[PDB]
Amino acid sequence: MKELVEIAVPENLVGAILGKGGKTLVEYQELTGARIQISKKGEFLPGTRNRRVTITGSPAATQAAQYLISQRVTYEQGVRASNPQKV
RNA sequence: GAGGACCUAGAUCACCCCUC
Repeated sequence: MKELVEIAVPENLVGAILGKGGKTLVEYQELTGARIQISKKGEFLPGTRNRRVTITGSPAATQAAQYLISQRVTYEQGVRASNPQKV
């Protein structure tokens, strides 16, 4: 556990942790007490289309935050790998 | 808070910044 954790979340997947108007992101912050900061649009890790997600706070809060987010991204991937994409 | 900027083939953009 550290006070600042970073994850790289594919761009087409980042909106899942942001949510409508950012209401999900805000939710995870209220629930964990940690601050989640996502890179600005168009800003990705070099040589990729992954947005940088920066989590900060107490070690316990940054770890819960990092876990719920990754869990959230992993949940999404599954649903997207099982179900048909609406268009 | 609300406009805006910044990116958008689809798969959510808060925070920061600007204006009030």
